[PDB]
Amino acid sequence: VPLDGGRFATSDLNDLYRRVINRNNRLKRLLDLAAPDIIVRNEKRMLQEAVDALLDNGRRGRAITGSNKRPLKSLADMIKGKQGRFRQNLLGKRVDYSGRSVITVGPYLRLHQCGLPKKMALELFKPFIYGKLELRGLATTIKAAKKMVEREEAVVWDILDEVIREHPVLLNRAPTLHRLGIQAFEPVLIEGKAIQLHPLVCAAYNADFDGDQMAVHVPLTLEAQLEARALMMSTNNILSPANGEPIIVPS
Amino acid sequence: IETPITANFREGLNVLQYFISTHGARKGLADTALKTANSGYLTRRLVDVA
Amino acid sequence: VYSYTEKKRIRKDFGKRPQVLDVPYLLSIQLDSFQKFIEQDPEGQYGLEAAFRSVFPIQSYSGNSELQYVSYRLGEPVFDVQECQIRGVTYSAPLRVKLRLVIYEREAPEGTVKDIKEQEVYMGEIPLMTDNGTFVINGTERVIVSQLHRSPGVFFDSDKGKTHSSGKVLYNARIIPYRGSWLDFEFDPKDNLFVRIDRRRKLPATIILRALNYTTEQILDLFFEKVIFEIRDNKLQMELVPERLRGETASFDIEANGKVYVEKGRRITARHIRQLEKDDVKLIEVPVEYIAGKVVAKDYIDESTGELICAANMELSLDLLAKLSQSGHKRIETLFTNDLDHGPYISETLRVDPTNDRLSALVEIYRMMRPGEPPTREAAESLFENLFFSEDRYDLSAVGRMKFNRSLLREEIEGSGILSKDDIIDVMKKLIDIRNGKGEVDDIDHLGNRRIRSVGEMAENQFRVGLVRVERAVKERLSLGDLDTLMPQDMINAKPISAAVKEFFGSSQLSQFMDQNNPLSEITHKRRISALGPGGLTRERAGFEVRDVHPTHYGRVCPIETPEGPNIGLINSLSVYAQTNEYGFLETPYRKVTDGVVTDEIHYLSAIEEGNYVIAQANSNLDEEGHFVEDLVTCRSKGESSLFSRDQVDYMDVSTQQVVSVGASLIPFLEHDDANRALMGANMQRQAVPTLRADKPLVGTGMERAVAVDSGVTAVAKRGGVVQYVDASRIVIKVNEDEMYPGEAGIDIYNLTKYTRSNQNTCINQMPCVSLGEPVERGDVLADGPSTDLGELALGQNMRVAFMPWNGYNFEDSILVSERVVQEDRFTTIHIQELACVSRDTKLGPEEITADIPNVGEAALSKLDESGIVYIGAEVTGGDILVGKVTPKGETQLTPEEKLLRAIFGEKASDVKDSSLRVPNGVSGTVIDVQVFTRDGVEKDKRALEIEEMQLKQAKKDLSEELQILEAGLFSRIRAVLVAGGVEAEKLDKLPRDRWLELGLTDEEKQNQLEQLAEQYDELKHEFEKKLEAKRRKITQGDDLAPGVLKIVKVYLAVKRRIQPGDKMAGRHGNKGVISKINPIEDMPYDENGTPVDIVLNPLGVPSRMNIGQILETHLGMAAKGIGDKINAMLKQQQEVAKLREFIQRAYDLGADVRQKVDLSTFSDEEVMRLAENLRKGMPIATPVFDGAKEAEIKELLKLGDLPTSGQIRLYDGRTGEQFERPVTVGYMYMLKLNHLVDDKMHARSTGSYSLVTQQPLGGKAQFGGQRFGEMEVWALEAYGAAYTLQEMLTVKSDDVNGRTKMYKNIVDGNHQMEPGMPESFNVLLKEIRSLGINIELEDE
Amino acid sequence: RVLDATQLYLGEIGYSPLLTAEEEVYFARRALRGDVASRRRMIESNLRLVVKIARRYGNRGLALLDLIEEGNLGLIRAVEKFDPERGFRFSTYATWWIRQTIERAIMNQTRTIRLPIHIVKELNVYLRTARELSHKLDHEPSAEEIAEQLDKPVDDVSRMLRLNERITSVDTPLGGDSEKALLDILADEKENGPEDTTQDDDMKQSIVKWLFELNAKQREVLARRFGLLGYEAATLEDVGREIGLTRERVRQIQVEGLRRLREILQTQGLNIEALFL
RNA sequence: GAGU
DNA sequence: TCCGCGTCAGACTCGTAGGATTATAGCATACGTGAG
DNA sequence: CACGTATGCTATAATGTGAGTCTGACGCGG
Ligand SMILES: Nc1ccn([C@@H]2O[C@H](COP(=O)(O)OP(=O)(O)OP(=O)(O)O)[C@@H](O)[C@H]2O)c(=O)n1
Ligand SMILES: [Mg+2]
Repeated sequence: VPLDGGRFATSDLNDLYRRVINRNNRLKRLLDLAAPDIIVRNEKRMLQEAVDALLDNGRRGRAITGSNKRPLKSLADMIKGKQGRFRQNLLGKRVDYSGRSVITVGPYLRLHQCGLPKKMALELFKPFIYGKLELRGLATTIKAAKKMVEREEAVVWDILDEVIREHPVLLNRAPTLHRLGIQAFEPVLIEGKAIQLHPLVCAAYNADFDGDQMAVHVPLTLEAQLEARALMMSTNNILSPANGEPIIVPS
Repeated sequence: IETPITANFREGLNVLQYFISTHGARKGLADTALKTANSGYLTRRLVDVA
Repeated sequence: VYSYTEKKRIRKDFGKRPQVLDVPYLLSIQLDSFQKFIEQDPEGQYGLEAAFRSVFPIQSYSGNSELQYVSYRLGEPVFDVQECQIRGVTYSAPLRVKLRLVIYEREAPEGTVKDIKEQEVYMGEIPLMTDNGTFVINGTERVIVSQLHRSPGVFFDSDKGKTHSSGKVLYNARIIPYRGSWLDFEFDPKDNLFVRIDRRRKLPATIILRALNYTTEQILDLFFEKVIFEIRDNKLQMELVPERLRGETASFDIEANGKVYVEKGRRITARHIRQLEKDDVKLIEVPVEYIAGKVVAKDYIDESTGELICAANMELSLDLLAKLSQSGHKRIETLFTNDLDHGPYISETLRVDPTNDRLSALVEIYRMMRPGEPPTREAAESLFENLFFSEDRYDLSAVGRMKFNRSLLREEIEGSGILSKDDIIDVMKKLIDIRNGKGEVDDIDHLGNRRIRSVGEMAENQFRVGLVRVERAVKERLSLGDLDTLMPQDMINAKPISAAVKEFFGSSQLSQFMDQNNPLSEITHKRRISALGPGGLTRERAGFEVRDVHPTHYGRVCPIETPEGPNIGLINSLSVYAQTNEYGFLETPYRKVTDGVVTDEIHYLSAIEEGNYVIAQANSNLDEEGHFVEDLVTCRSKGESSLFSRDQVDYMDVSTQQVVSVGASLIPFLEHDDANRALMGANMQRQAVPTLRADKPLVGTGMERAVAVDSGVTAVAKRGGVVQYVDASRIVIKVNEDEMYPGEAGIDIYNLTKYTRSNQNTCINQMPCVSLGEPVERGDVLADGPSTDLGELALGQNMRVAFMPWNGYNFEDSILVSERVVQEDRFTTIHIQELACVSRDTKLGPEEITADIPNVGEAALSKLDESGIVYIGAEVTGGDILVGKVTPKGETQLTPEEKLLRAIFGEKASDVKDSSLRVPNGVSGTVIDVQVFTRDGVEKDKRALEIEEMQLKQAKKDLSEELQILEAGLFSRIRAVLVAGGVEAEKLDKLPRDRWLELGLTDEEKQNQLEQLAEQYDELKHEFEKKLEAKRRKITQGDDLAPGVLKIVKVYLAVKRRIQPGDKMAGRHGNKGVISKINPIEDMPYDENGTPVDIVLNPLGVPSRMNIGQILETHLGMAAKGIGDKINAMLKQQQEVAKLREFIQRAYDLGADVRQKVDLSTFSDEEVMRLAENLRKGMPIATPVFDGAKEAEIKELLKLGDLPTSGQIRLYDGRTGEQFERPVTVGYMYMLKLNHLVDDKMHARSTGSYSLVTQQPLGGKAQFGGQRFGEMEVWALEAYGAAYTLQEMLTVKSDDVNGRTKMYKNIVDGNHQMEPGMPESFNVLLKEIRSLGINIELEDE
Repeated sequence: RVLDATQLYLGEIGYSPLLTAEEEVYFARRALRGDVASRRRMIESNLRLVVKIARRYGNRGLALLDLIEEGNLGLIRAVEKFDPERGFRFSTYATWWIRQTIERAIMNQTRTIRLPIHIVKELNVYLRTARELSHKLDHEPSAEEIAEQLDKPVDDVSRMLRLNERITSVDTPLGGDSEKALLDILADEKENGPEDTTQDDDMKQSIVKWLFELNAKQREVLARRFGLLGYEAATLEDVGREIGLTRERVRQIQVEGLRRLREILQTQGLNIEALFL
């Protein structure tokens, strides 16, 4: 692919394929030319070296260093490592309708609520706004609905308030050591950029407000909403699954 | 360490007691960075098995 | 005796220990080191001189041609730091080197009388260090960090078990050169000595001695002590050395003369030994059976036959003894090898050694390094000599040779860089001594074995690499070419050297963006030591032992400043007084104690020197101008600490601060803080963003002023004198005659840097400290940098703080702030953000920066001017266009809808897109500045041209005012010289100053002064011309940019960010918090006096944290402000200068045993009211580190303020008006706003762009990224029920391409149904496994 | 434990015969006549020469082995086109061929985006000129400075130096540590966000409803011209193929369809609302 | 380089 | 059973920067496709 | 027919190479 700078950027697999093809074609040539056997042999060694580098580089001894000095990333290297494809792209992923910000106390909240910044929530529930806007006939189409949100018009806030009602949001803190590291709350729209967390659940998250942050995630489907409200809600996860004693307690 | 810190924080440590404190402190901090990994690796081995 | 800037505001000192040595220049290291690299020394191989003499002279392979180095020179820098920073170029000097191509005749033997060609060739530009200690690389300020590595020399180490559950300690020696292969010696479980060259395969140690031409008998004579066996008549005798037996058990009945000393089968004690020695025992009769096992030393042959009866190093028997006797030998030299002390190691290693002679040994060595390749004798001698015995490939360096010689207990420090045969044997000897039990192992973590490499050494090395790459090219071309036509410059290439150095100063790990959040951040970064990067440890390699505090770190490295992270213990801040010895070891100052009396004689001791002396503690009480008060002084030696008598004491700690680094020195009551919390405190001070109003710290230490001055961010006066002209831009000082040189005009101009961008996009602004017409001395602060008060360092703002709960608004470290803080714009911070718009040339054609942009509102284009550039001063908000840019879009095949749409509005606006630079979303600021960089040939924009008009006329004005003030100041002197011996006061002023070339007086020294002033006047006259031509050239000069790029417009936004919930704040005792709520003034707890508290912090975040420093800081802070409130009250009521003077003298001279004396009096009345006006906003106090204020001194100070001794006050709730039920601790904590603003942290995303291969959403707020749903987070949903939430997160939310669009449509349609698919990552996985040649198929139902 | 491909090959070459002058003449005459053994022995004996030049041609593009093999190709052509009748030695002639084939291969294989020898040769002269400029101008060559010296166009010099720009690895993690690879920064550009794709869905759906809101002869002429309902995007003149068969009446009716549709966008709530877009 |  | 080899090495966040590095001969015929 | 790309030939003799090291715990195989 072309970078913006006019330059190109490519996978190392291209360098390894080019190695293999060059040496293979040169071998075809030296066979057409009836070359003496010492030279044919050298080319057959080099061909096996190139294929072995292409499949799994570094296993057959000294890995082939490209441009920096770093060994070229081979096929097996894209599967194998923790970084491969299994651990990185398949057993966990980056996710839409996800946000984060610093957390701060909400002592006024009840146990099942959390302060969610206005601008953050505007963005996370964008399709849900577009949807209600068209059912009220306030927006003629989606692009007009988008421009009404861009302009952050006063009627849009009222619609957004209506969508967030009874809609649960997942709060997550790193690291997620046990299941209570994710909990569902009913959000409360708040002016300001910080997420407000109920004190009593700070225990499960191991949340202390000296700059910790949290991920927000929006359960989209009816099923996901129900699993959040019934199974993952703060109120419903009072006792530790580890021992009988509850985690959500005053301190 | 064979020599304990006789003083407390209200009293204030002296240069020697503070320097001696450092060892324990930094081993604690290095422990959180490095060992977390083996704790976490055990969580992950456990999860894969069950 | 106080300086002018201290007369304005004096800090009260609670320190009691008189400082014999002042804090040195803190950025000493960076400047000295680089200065050594560029420094022209004829002899002292330092930097370039060394580099050239090392490589050169390079002689050809044929040997006819050679290139030799004469000298080098740095051209002056093409662009100043300023132009480099703006343009985005490296600040460097061109390196021009004189080189002489000399040629020999092949016909004559070594006739040098053929061709000598000498010329000055360019080899790269070398980046220059700024006077501050930084490099400007591609227009960015960067700092190169000193390194800590294992010192060249020898090291004796030992696997403590590890290998072989046997649990054998295997001893090893490692010889480390500065350059060359490593030489390892090691033991094996079977006590065989082995050599690893370059840590390759193992070889028997004796083989290396054979390579150095050692016969077997000579080897044994080297390691082993001989024993003499005389065969007299028939009985066997042996020459006894009284001790040798010693701690052995007697195997035979030992009889001496006729009388029995030892009993057979009993252990020989000290009495037997002294009895035998005193009796003078030299022969003892022994059984023949005892020799079975003894090792013969020499070759013994039959003088009759001339054949070898027994070879050297062979185990004797009863029959070999018999054969030896009858041949005619009645003397047998045997080896002494008694286990325990004298082990037969080399004896056994010779038996393992397969080689015989020297050649056989050299072949085996050759075969190890180059296995397969047949030996030749020439090849094996060459290889072995080129390993450790070649001046070119092996160099211990002076430090290597020095540490080597001291480790082997030599007398001589200096010697050869190449290993001698004696060196290697001495090392083997010491190894074996250590195995035996006499001698000890060296410690790797010991600072006596860890050496510091700063910049100049590192620049030197990269520069040597460049030269080596050049040497191959040069030698290659010297041999091939005809010698006579060919000159030296066609052979040299500059690009290799330039590339080596460019890669160091730009790509290197140690070259990093200067941490410019604040002065302390900068100063601490420039004194960093890293064990990482090239030639050092890795995070993988780094254990637990290296990381922890070593005893030798005392006075050299900070124990409490290290990143809390993976780099914990590998990165180290240097201690305050610490410095590098000539060889590069760290050393620390100590006061010599002579005859018990403690002199002011100060000695810097290295890690190794320190171990040897007993050093008293700094807190040790000295008696008034002589010896220690106390009999048993608390001292430390041999790395451990206890009581000593006075006569034993050799030395003492110079300051109480020398243990600690710079950053930790700024923490007031460090003594009362846990070391962990203190570490994070010193770490967060570096993160402190300078506020709009730089506020001094009420509770300081004294390092405040040192740091502000040494950082270089403050303008300091070199010459002093009186200020002629202040301006919010410049300061001109007229110098005093005593420092003012009679050559040049004596007027100093300091230009102040106005509101400039930092690397962290913070604001750098210099404001003038002094007023118009103020007298100043050398080293007075003339202008304050960004986070500095009148000369002192001011990282944040002190505040009225109360420790008490609020309605959970301070739950876990959460902070409750008064609205008054926001109103007073305290912790309001300035961010200058730099945005670039790049006009590139594409395959379709060049991009245009016109205001003429397809499909754009008049609202948007209002703010752009003719060229398409926003106006200076224009306020902008997200989505506003800053620089309009349009890109040629060729082959614009439209969708039918777009054909219709473009037909309806007719706004075809032609085949051009919209790629305009617009304000990033949600950031909002005012445009302060615009810069345009164009190529040379391309026609200038109208706006670019008016910018150059401004710069040209402004340049003309600047230079004109230079020549005018310099001429006025110069003739003002001529006027005074002419009066000397020629009274013409009124008569000289009337005729014009321009016609004063005619004016002289009689031929004396005063006539010569007139000549000096006249030659300078004209010198300045032409100088002004060539300066103006330079400026004009740089202003017209078109800049060479990246290929593809036609022009670049840089916009600077000025953003004012207000403090707000989510913002991170901390103190200096590692006490952090996030602001939870901003409370109305009415609501905040208030005093009996009605004064509301600024910040409400939680009590419960102190006793658990064990940082008690913050509470002492708060009590003292209130006492400081108590006295400020009294002075404020006396200044409001005018009152008497006498009365103010009384109160202020009683105040400064309060403390029980205050070191600092302040005999107020001498202060003139005007100095006193300027001082009180500064002391009014709270009397600033200094609590040194470990010599701080005592509780009793703080309570005494509180009583002087009429504040309570408890430092707790009655508080009233703002809301209810009722009192809180018990007293609350209130006072002033100096607080910091860290760089972590919620404004640049808060991120949200519904749908966005998606990754290239994996199709998952991107990461990071800059790329508008989704939060990563990690394994850990998945497992949580697995534990719950939540299966749909999990699938959602796996599929329609990430990869599933069809699914995500379909479900988006459903959510706008209000269906809330998933309709899942297949994640694109998996399709790829399959393809990647089939690419491996594994068939992986999906099997259907 | 000789495992290395290179050291094995260099062991094999060392094990060869070294040829003299009279020997080269005898084998060379037999070789050109078409001897099997003569060709093989001349090649095998002169492999050492390939390596000596191949060793002094590394760190530029390919690996030592790679250069050694392409260099060997030069040796073969050298043996094929050697003239033993000329008194001048083989080593001299072979050196040319070995250097030629190595250089040619290094100019083609090295660069990921394959650059033609014509441009590469031009590039050579630009760079050599830059070197001589650099030795005297303490600074580095500008594009214009190089163009002045060669008496050539600035634009042509700039195109060439742009082609010099070597490729960045996508798979390489950048942030000093192996943190984030460039791949994961760089988004699929051809690919529109679901927001933009859904906007096109809304437009395309509205059009269908907009085609059954105007006149029957106003949506038939307007749609089939732009290629909205029809199969091919025709022009005002080409709408005559269907049934319209007019030039003026097609243009009046096209614009009449768009004018009534402009009022349909002003009333629904777009027009200037959807003008910015 | 820093964040948890 | 002694010991060389290979396999792991906790989870998420943001910030960067460098494009940098490099050398190669020059010219005539041959092979092949595209444009006017 | 021009333009873009490729295969061709050159003649003093020259004919043998050439980074970074030190992690630590466990589980099989030679
Ligand atoms: N390197 C780190 C640092 C922190 N954390 C997480 O962040 C929490 C808070 O870290 P920190 O603020 O250092 O500790 P606290 O217990 O909050 O103590 P304090 O803030 O008072 O120092 C830890 O419990 C842990 O879950 C982590 O996972 N890895
Ligand atoms: Mg925290």
